[PDB]
Amino acid sequence: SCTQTHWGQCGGIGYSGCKTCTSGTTCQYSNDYYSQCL
Repeated sequence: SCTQTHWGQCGGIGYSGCKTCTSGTTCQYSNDYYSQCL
């Protein structure tokens, strides 16, 4: 699993593995399927 960039979908039950947002960013929730690195 990648070290996921700033602005990066962890949420989506479909996405290519990586949830771990890079230093400064954590995966901030909006929807279940749209949770994004911010």
